[PDB]
Amino acid sequence: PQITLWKRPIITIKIGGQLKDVLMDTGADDTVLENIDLPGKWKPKLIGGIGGFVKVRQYDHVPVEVAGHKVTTTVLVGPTPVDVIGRNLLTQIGATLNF
Amino acid sequence: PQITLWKRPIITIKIGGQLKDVLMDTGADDTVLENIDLPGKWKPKLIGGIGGFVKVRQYDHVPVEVAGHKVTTTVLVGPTPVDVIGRNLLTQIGATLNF
Ligand SMILES: CC(C)CN(C[C@@H](O)[C@H](Cc1ccccc1)NC(=O)O[C@H]1CO[C@H]2OCC[C@H]21)S(=O)(=O)c1ccc(N)cc1
Repeated sequence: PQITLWKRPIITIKIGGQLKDVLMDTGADDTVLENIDLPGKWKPKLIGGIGGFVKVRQYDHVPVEVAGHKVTTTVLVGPTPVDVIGRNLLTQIGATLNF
Repeated sequence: PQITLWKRPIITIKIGGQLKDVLMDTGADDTVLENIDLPGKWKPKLIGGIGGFVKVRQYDHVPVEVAGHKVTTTVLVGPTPVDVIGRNLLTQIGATLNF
């Protein structure tokens, strides 16, 4: 699809067996969601948001389906006011910003 | 132009007689810049992100130039660690996401 930006660019992905609505965020390096149920081990990561640096859980090799592509990706889980998919996943699906 | 996302999408904008490097950010509802003095009246706003709320000043109808287009636009000014242009300005220049 080609999406204009008058509305927030939200799409539905499948992650850890669940459908989740997520904002496509070109200013995010990483994909971050709050309070999702992902199995297995994780490591601590510190990310810097607009308000400061925040501790999150980093899950590697997570199967996601986005825009009908099935990939594996890194997913961070932690306090965020919006569940976002960042450039790590947007590049995986070949997304571009056009103008 | 068509920008892939393996890199952060950083463009220059001319504003307030300054040249600033800004992230083109589909996750930001509105542009926010840290180090800049803009003339005139403004209204206080809180914006919400990772790490909590940030207090900003909202300036309306600010002349800027980005991607070769002169427009007037809403600019938020406050202590963001990274300057971004948001969907308000991206829509004024016809930016879209494609995947
Ligand atoms: C979290 C989003 C809903 C909102 N943010 C825009 C977002 O693109 C920020 C923009 C951003 C970028 C860098 C530093 C601060 C803010 N990126 C961000 O927080 O990304 C985090 C996830 O990946 C990591 O890589 C970058 C920081 C981490 S935001 O900066 O809080 C923001 C909120 C409201 C407005 N009007 C403008 C910006």
